[PDB]
Amino acid sequence: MRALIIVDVQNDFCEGGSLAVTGGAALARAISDYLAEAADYHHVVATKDFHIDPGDHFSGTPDYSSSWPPHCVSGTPGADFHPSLDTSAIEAVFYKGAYTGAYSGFEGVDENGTPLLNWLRQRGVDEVDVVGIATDHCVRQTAEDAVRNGLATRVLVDLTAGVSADTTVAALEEMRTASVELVCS
Ligand SMILES: [Fe+2]
Repeated sequence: MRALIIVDVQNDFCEGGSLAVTGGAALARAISDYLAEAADYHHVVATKDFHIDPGDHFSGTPDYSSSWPPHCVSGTPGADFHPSLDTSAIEAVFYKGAYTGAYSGFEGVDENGTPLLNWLRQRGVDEVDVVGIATDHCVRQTAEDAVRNGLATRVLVDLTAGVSADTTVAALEEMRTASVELVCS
């Protein structure tokens, strides 16, 4: 009935990465050891940005709004899980963005055909907690898609890392107005 969804906790989104979010490395290890304390999840899954050829999504002259420097490229280290981050508990991985810019974990597919919402409902999951990077981008988008698709949804705000303070505030407010619950873990 309840699952935890770990969003985009990848090398390119941590310190050193092409799209470094300050606090990313620290956040990977805070999520491990949670997982070790509580817990209380019927299931645990992760999502990954994973680009083979997404076209205009990448640019040499990026605007950090619709075009980005190359990141999470298939066959490079940027695309892998940050090495903090116990992977033991993770039952399935959902990849999105192979040929396209992706905005939400709900665009991800696992290694057989399977889209995220399908995998969850087949297991009778009806409520989700969301954690990961970035609060103001893919976390926000994944949380509001969870609610659009009929799931009861929390974000564990202490277990997210956002890009900027001003945009993180705007994002937390839009999440409440969409009816996501914002709590500490
Ligand atoms: Fe991307």
